[PDB]
Amino acid sequence: YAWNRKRISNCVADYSVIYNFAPFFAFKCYGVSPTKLNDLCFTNVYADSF
Amino acid sequence: VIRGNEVSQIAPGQTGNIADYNYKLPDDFTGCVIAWNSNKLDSKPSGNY
Repeated sequence: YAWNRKRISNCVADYSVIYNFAPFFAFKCYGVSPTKLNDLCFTNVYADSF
Repeated sequence: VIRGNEVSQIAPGQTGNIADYNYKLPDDFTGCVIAWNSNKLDSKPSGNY
């Protein structure tokens, strides 16, 4: 009900380490490929944790 | 033998570590992927490396 939203901005993101160490049983992406995340630039990045 | 969460990556077009540097499937692949747990046989208590 009170899920935490964190803004991610002004950083270079290496998603490869997310893959290297990962207890993440479910890794489901909707609008983008997981391996192309390292090849793209983004804004409006938000992490919602609950 | 792979990890439990890497079973999604043995598929055509998949993103991963073992998909890129260990086992690659073609885009036009036909067939079936079978995955089953092997804790009873492929694990040891001190760590099976």
